[PDB]
Amino acid sequence: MVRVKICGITNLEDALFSVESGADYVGFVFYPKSKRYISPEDARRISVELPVERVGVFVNEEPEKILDVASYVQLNAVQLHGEEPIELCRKIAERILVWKAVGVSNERDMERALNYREFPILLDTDWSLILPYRDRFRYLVLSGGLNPENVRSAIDVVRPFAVDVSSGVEAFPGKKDHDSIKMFIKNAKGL
Repeated sequence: MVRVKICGITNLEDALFSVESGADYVGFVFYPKSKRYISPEDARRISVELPVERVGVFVNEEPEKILDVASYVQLNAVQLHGEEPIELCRKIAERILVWKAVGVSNERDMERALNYREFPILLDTDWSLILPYRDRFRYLVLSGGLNPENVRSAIDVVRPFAVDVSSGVEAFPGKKDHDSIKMFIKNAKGL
């Protein structure tokens, strides 16, 4: 059993379609320098219309901001994507479900990740080296260069709680290819 998260949603059309297609999480990117950036108000319009988990992605943002946005956009989860200190994440977790994203390129990054084992971990990737640690993480989420063609391969090796994607299903930045979302989820969950 594998959940699918569609990140970088900028319009309702895409959001709703992701839901119809079987997506379990939809993610809004609250990072200004991201081509998939979306404002809180714009997101709120979308988020509120969704019956599935809504996730906000933040990169090195201070907690007071994160909480405010979460409250306003009516987010369900928050994905901390920077170098946020453990105490910082716990203060946020006291108010809302948080996933910590950790960059992964080699083995030392995995140990760095274990320091946040208490929170759902989203590995930002080679699946090869995750193996000797796989059974240490609560709810591992896999991300990075995934697409319809390679998901099956990724899943079979790591067998993660959920799979994450963004550009793997785009027509161009910010806009999702409806046919690609269908194919991605289809392959991913094994239909």
